[PDB]
Amino acid sequence: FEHATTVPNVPGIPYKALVERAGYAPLNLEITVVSSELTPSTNKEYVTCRFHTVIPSPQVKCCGSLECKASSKADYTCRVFGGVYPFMWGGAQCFCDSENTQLSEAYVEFAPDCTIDHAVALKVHTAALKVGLRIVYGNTTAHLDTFVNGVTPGSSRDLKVIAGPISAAFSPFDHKVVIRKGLVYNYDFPEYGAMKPGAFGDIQASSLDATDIVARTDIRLLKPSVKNIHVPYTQAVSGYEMWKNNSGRPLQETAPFGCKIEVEPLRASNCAYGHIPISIDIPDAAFVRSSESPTILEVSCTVADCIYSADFGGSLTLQYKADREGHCPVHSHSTTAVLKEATTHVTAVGSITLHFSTSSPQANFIVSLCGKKTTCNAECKPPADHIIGEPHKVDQEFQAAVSKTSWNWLLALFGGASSLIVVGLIVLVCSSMLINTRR
Amino acid sequence: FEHATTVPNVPGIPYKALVERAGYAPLNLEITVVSSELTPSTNKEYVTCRFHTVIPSPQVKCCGSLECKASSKADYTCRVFGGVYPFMWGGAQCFCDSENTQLSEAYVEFAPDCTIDHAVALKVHTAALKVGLRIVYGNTTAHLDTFVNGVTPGSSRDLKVIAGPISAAFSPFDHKVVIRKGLVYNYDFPEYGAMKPGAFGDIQASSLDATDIVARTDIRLLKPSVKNIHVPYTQAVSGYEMWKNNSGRPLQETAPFGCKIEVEPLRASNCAYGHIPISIDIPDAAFVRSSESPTILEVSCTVADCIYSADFGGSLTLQYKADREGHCPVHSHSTTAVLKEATTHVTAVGSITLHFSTSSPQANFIVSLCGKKTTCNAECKPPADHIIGEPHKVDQEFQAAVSKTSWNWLLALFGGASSLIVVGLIVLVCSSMLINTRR
Repeated sequence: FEHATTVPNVPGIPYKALVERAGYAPLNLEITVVSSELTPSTNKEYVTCRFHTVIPSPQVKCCGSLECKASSKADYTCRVFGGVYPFMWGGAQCFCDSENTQLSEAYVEFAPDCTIDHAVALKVHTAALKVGLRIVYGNTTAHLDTFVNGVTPGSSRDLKVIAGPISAAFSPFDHKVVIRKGLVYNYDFPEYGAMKPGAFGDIQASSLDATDIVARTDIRLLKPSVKNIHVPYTQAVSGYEMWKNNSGRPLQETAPFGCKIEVEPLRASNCAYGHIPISIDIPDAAFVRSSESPTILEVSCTVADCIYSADFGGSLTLQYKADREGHCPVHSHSTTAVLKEATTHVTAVGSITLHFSTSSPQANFIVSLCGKKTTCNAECKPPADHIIGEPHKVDQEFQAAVSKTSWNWLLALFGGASSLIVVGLIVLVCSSMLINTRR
Repeated sequence: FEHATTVPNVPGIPYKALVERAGYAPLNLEITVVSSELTPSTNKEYVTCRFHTVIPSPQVKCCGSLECKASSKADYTCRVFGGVYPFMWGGAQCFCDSENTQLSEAYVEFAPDCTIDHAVALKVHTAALKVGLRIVYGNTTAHLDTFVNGVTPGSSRDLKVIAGPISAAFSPFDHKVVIRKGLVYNYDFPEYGAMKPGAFGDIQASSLDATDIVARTDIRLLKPSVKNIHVPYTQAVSGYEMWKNNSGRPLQETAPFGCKIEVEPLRASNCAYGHIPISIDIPDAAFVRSSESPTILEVSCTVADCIYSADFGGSLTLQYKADREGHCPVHSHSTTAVLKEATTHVTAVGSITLHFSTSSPQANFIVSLCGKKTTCNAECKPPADHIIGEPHKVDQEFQAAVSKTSWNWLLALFGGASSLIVVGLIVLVCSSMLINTRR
């Protein structure tokens, strides 16, 4: 027996259903999304951090002439200066003081502490949703993990479940993401090679230990002026530090739909949105024919005080006549009414107290016990409490929250105009026909 | 001095231009796409190969009953059977002829040869193009590698180039790709976990040696039926072999635009399509004032026999009168004409014979020598050969790819009708005027 439902993607909130086989007793089913993991596919564009600007020791030709040779270091910069005549401790490191060419060399690398403090740039793609699910049918329960795509099945030893696709796809991540010490930022970054001094990614590499480090930090050498040997230079501030100062709040604190952004691997956990269509192939052994479970004769519903709060703020009683002691499942067949309990011991003759939650000001919902139904009609007051730390267990339906008094008044006011226009038309027709007869 | 051009993305075919700063002599710029690789953003989803069906040794509880457990191994399959009464070599392996419960266990792993003979399933997205470009300006030639996106720059010691964005976006790879031994296939494969037995991807894993292998080979065990011990079983045929047999042609032999597909990393080299905009800031040292380069007093053009084709089949002669001996650049500003030479020696007065190629039936193209123009008009016949092993160096237009004789005939036959209609309107107006005046 294959049963298909549309379970709301709301972790921690059970969904109750009643499989109603044609020739067998109905069986209870409860569906609990224990966990969900929306994980995208990531590729490491590069890793950036506070660059260490390393300046190799300057070299001086005595009074000959040096030349700048091209290298492959990150933002390699080299310059030639004329007569310098450097001083160290005696004060003359070079003879022939004129034409005293000096070479100034500088480049950048990764700082020693970058092994931990570093930002990884990623491009995220279409994200697949995986849900951990607990299903309990009748007396037997099972745990499983499935992929929400509509093709990937889940198998638990008798149970075959097909989940998905999601009704409305959503990915909190933009096209491009940055990861720093577990903090996620949806901040666009320059592409590989497209580097900008003073901005994020002002030093890029494929790995911390990778030797193909590429840098463009806008470093320029300056002519030395003091007698003592030293190479001056100027350089733009670390754009990584600038981004860190102006990083903004991480995605953990601004991801919509209230869900935890985790790393290693990048993913979003317990993240409620839309619905999942799930089809379960219940094993035939679970069912039992209606001749075994007692079938009640007649049942009546008396609704107690009801409040359409976010919790089980309603109660009712079911008075039943039956043939034998049993364990009937109890269900609510309305979309704006849920029940705390799914099954109950049932005697031959008696009554049972039940609890329920709703969201409309009116209750007009169908309860059912060992298959057979009964309407319950009631008026519910607004909830006394303003705020609860518990999510709403149902959703108010389109124009189903209109109370009986409001319905009566609105229908009366519209029907007044409707009656007025029809009597106007019949009066007009009567006058026209009267004139035609007496014309 | 920034000069912007639209270089056609065609490897091996030079693009020639003339930069004309107002107060300085013109300079010749040859721009040659030596190499160009388009690499997409890639991420490994899983690998697959022909499963090795590993079937552990059976166990018999010799006078009792066992229970099958559960494990996380790839496609863990286990079954329990009743009395078996197995034989080894002697004639007996259990007493208790009844109640000889047996356990059959089986699963799948990667075959030892899968370390090389395996397929990798990838998901690709928008691809950035990288161009290796040789630029010759004046008397200086330089080589560069850059990303054609309009922001990523390139620099060669005085040259400063910004290329992109590509005019037309194109990637020869569909959203899902497969790689096997360097052969690239544009195949749609099952998603991670969306595993169908008997087809490609029947086994998946994130790495060859990973222990978290997921597998679904549709393995079903049978009750042993012979006296001797064994574990009968049937299994779906390896879908990897089925895809190998029905792999079709690889993407190397189907990629359009003649794009050579290479692996490690996956990319397409020498992929000619569209045009790339390039802005080059030429160093000020190359330019020279007009007073130094010999300005030519005048020029006359005489075009010899020509055929519009890909090769340099057309020829012309320039009679030049000048004042000093120099090295003028020669250019064609027409879109449908290119020159073999870009810099030619010039004397006080003389003749120079040049070669050129075009694509129009008639050459109506303007040549320029040290900035001074000449509208070369000619009449090119269709070529002799049908097929050349050399690409066309000029695009085919519509406003110019029509013979002047056909232009004249078409215009005459279309203007005859216009003349007829205007004389018709004139005679109608004359008749109206005559009947109005004479009424």
